[PDB]
Amino acid sequence: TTYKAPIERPEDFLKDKEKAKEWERKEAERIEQKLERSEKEALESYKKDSVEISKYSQTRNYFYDYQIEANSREKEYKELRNAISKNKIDKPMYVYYFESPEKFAFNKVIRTENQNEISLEKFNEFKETIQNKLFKQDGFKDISLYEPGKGDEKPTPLLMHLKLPRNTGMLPYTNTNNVSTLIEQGYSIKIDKIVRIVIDGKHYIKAEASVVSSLDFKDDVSKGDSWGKANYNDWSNKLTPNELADVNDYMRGGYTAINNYLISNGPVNNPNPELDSKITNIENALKREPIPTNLTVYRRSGPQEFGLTLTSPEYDFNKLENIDAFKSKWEGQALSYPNFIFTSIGSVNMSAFAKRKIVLRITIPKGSPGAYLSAIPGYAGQYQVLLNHGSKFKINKIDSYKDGTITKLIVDATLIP
Repeated sequence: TTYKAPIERPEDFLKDKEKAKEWERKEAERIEQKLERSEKEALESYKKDSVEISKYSQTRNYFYDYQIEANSREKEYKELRNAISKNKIDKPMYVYYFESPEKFAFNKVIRTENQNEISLEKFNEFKETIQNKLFKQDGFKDISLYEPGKGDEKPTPLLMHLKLPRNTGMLPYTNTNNVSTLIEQGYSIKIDKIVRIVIDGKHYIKAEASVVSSLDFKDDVSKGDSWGKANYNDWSNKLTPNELADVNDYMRGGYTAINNYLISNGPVNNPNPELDSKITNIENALKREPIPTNLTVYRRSGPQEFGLTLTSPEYDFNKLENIDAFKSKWEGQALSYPNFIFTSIGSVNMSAFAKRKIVLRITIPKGSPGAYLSAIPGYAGQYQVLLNHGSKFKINKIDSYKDGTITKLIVDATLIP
């Protein structure tokens, strides 16, 4: 019933370092026979410039499609992505790695380098920060296959114990006097439980984490449009002639009137029965074929969405002070939208929003109201998913990147049911 792996291994090697490194070394040799010349060369370049290449793979998808094509770092990325994608795992693998608590927007110190005990106050504070949240992990990363011990490098007070699902690309490889295992990440994680462990006389927080399956097309708008059409090609017929007419009017210009009406508290301090009817029909059309799976969508936000303007001194993210302030005000907070939200299945930059500094990366839970509007023919909108009005987004983490000379932000948010 079950596939017989070429080299047998448990799901979790636990603290057994010998079984783990032995398996890792045999699989590194076995996988070497499957690789192309270009893929081995990519692995050699990775051994020399691991930091720049991993950094590139984290934010490469936020650029224009032609910029991604022209980027000299793209070929190395593609080869190293394919090298990993060749070895998709046959069954789950629990992996270990140290993380900075800052990756989960925890700004306090759990314990210092010299310290040995973690207070229950700091542990409960950390638990409150990571509970009921999904965090996006992205880019090339080396991980360990066993729980770190006394003779191992343990750079932080935080040990991640992550379960990688079946079919995750996982590449053990022989380095320069060591064996390592490389992954591409590119998933949402949830920290199910945090425990206080002790390794060589010091306390560490061990966070039991799992991958929460999600569809993330990133720069692959072709694969994303194929999904949207396979799921929403028949959507317009599921609607009443009036719901379809109000979706088309909204989609093709009526959004300006309706959105301003909702944003200016119109339904309360100036009701428009004609506009209220349109809103009700569009809301009901989004409840007809709910989002069928967890889906990551991207929105290039205007500064107005975060109470800013193009001339606000706080909208200058090239100043580390302004990045710190935006994160202080928003990380861990809820973002509420009175209007319907236009989002894309693709992360790429577009000429209509070229200068927009805040990229809102929304994970949409399965069953949420929403629809792939781009399945309706004759629509100018590129790879769009519309979300319901009055939606709330929990911001989990905010990151930054250089778009040429302009620093921009990536707000990793979850749609709240």
